[PDB]
Amino acid sequence: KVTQSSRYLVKRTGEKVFLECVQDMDHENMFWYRQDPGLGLRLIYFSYDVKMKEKGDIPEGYSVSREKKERFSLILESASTNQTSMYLCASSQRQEGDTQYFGPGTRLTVLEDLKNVFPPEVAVFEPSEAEISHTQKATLVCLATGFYPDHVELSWWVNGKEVHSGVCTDPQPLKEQPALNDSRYALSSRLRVSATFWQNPRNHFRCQVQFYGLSENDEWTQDRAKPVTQIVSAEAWGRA
Amino acid sequence: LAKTTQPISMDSYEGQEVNITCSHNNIATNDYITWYQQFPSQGPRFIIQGYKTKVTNEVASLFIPADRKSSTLSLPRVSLSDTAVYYCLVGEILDNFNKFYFGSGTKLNVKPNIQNPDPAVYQLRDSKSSDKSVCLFTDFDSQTNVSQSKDSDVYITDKCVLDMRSMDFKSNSAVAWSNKSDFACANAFN
Repeated sequence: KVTQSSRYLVKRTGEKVFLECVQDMDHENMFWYRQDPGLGLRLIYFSYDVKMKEKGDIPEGYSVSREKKERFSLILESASTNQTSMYLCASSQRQEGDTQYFGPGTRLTVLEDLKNVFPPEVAVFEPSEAEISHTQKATLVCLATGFYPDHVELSWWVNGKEVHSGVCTDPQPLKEQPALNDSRYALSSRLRVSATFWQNPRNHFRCQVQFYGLSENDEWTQDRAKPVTQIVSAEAWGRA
Repeated sequence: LAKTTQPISMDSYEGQEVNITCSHNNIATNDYITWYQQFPSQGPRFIIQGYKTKVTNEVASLFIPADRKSSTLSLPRVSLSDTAVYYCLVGEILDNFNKFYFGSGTKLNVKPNIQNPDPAVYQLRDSKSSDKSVCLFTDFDSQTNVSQSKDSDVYITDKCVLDMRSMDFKSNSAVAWSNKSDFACANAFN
């Protein structure tokens, strides 16, 4: 198991940022990469053992520490917007160095300002009667709209339990204002069930959207609610 | 390491064999050929390694010609879940490992073979109030192209495949909506 300290991060330009990679397999080798569109997976820094470090292909702007064998820290002394990325760490045993086990990934978004951070609004659209009649299936659609940055995870819950069968969520969000640099985002998902299952008023359908936003240490001065990390949902009961 | 060259992207259908060729003409004596597989929203994972002879495991086969200047990853009867980036890496291994150069690899897409295409466009109303609606284009064959919106106030998603696994049923769809009421689902994907 390879752990990363955070799944999502929102940080301001100029702030000092830490990402931790942790493994308890006593692996000698640890690695930090970032992953960007069109540029693939690029090596930042690695470490062959405790207190050892060596620059990777793109070390500029980064530093690392390896005080303990289990932990490889990635350090951004002064975050910049170009460091917005997906960060992936890995580890490997010295005698099996080419077999790298990767962590789950950390999305870091660096912003000049927190003014434009927004949580999603969420809405569930009920299945078409025409679909029900024609196919005996029923597709619910969820829209998560108006969020910024692109930090959401959408899930479907039926009668309080998460479902995966019959679901498809867009891999990529759409920009609501494609010409604007800090455009808010939208994301859609579908849940398809049998028509008779939708037709039961005892069945509860929820589209649940986890947003990774601000924390208690971030300041907020606007009248609108502070866009903290939060879960926003919309729901429908079945209908006859 | 030796430099590797592979296609940027590849398309396929569920159920077929997929073959990805990697070129590495400066490979040296002590180099091995390694492939990694990276699923969406995950880091890469090791899947196969070879030297000169054919290797087969649960995930793939690796074919290596006699001159070792290229190699081919063969993925069996691919599933939708095999949509992933595949990386070809050539270099020294084990205790002599130095570093990988992942590059961008090959983006493999896997399409479903829709058994009974039944294309239709539906309109769905908001559960909260039928003030808002969305359009759903669904059940079309996998060669159907869904175009992005040329209009800034209209939103059209890429196609998405859902799997109703208990019914052995898969379907394509795309969603479209607009911040205007006059928006007609009839022409939305047209």
